[PDB]
Amino acid sequence: HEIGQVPLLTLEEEVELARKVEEGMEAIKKLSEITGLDPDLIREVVRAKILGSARVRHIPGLKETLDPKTVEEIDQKLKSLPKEHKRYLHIAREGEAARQHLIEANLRLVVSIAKKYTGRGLSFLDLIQEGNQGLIRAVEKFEYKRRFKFSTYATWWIRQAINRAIADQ
Amino acid sequence: VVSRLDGVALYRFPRRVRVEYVKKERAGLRLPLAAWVEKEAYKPGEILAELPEPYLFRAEEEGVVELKELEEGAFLVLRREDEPVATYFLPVGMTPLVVHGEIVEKGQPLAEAKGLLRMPRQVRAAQVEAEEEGETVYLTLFLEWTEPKDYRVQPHMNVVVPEGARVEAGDKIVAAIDPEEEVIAEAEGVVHLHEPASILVVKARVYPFEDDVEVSTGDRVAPGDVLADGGKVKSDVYGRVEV
DNA sequence: CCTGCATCAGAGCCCAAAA
DNA sequence: TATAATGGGAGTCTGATGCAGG
RNA sequence: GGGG
Ligand SMILES: Nc1nc2c(ncn2[C@@H]2O[C@H](COP(=O)(O)OP(=O)(O)OP(=O)(O)O)[C@@H](O)[C@H]2O)c(=O)[nH]1
Repeated sequence: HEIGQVPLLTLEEEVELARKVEEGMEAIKKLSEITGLDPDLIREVVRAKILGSARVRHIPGLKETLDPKTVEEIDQKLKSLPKEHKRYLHIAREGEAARQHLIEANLRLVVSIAKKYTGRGLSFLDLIQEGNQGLIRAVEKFEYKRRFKFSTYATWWIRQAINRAIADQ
Repeated sequence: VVSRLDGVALYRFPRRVRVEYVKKERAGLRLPLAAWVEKEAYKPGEILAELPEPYLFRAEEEGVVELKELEEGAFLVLRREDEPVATYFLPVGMTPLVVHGEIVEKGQPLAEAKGLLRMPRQVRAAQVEAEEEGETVYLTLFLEWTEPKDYRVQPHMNVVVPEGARVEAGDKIVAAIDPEEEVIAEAEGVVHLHEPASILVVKARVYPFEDDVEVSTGDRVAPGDVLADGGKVKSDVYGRVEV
């Protein structure tokens, strides 16, 4: 019932979200150069403001405990940028927002792949969650320029994730 | 399609981008004198002259005809070799008697003018200079008008320009996967968005900004929080920021 | 206020008990 | 790592107590 | 399934 509350994407909508995610990744790379920060640290800080205060925790690999003090300090250095530099902050924020929607709109794909993998020692929902893990991998690696529909690329990463799950757990 | 809620309507994916290009040109006309109403300028639609009987507007140069037809009204352009020798303006009520690429000689009728002739709806008259010779007046008209051109947007293309934007020569309107198929602005013009894929009705407030904006997208905001332009524009409703 | 009505937690001991 | 693929399959009888309902 |  919860997946059925996110409508499926139009070819246009699919390309639009995919486009914004790629541009945002490029924006974060550039924001690293300008600022002297870490591309991952910036990405987690950018991502923190989109999802909200709900999720705040230390992230394995990040140099800073990622508590409200550090995200305010670092966000204020990013919002203190000149107009031509600060345009990249707006890009990163919108990139993360579109990523969330892209993932959510493709959840039904994972179900249709996982249902075929039942009976191998993982419960249906365990297969869905591992399948969702691959979908996240697929959204980050997708290159929209190749003109392929998203469903084609995702399926490889989702199939890969379920099969690794069954073999490991 | 009928909307179910109050809010801001938003265009999703315009299939057709129409650019109205701005043209300012000096073109001539000759009319009787006992028939033209004297004004120093003409608003669109304004009556230029009224003829008792049909008058034949005649060529004042020899050349080949380049005919450019507007929605209503016409332009006629004579050139010998490729050098343009004349630019004539035919208002509404004046029917061209020549066809594109036709040879004409000095003195042959280009257009018939019958009754009341007025400015077309899309074209203006800024400065109007006149000369009087015999029983006719020759108007040197400084005309301004917009010529529409349509561009098609494909699913892999996104429009990078807002409704009503100002573009000079070279500006990008639509972007695409590969360098070809891009839409580059041919010359100065204004942009209009048409045929959207769907209309997204959002319950939201719109706060335009000229200078740099201090809140980035995703921030949450309460009435009174400063948005952009150093404190000039601020938020009314409780809500979520979209830049 | 009172009564249907469900959801839950009970239902003997010891021995072989041949999987 | 790239045609596209987008919402699942399946099983008695007793007494005590805390609950939405004429 | 079997013993008291
Ligand atoms: N609790 C219990 N007792 C059992 C069970 N099976 C056998 N018995 C014993 O079987 C005994 C039956 O003994 P009977 O031979 O019928 O004793 P009786 O009253 O003298 O009857 P008669 O010998 O015919 O005169 C009882 O003493 C039980 O303890 C059982 O499954 N459960």
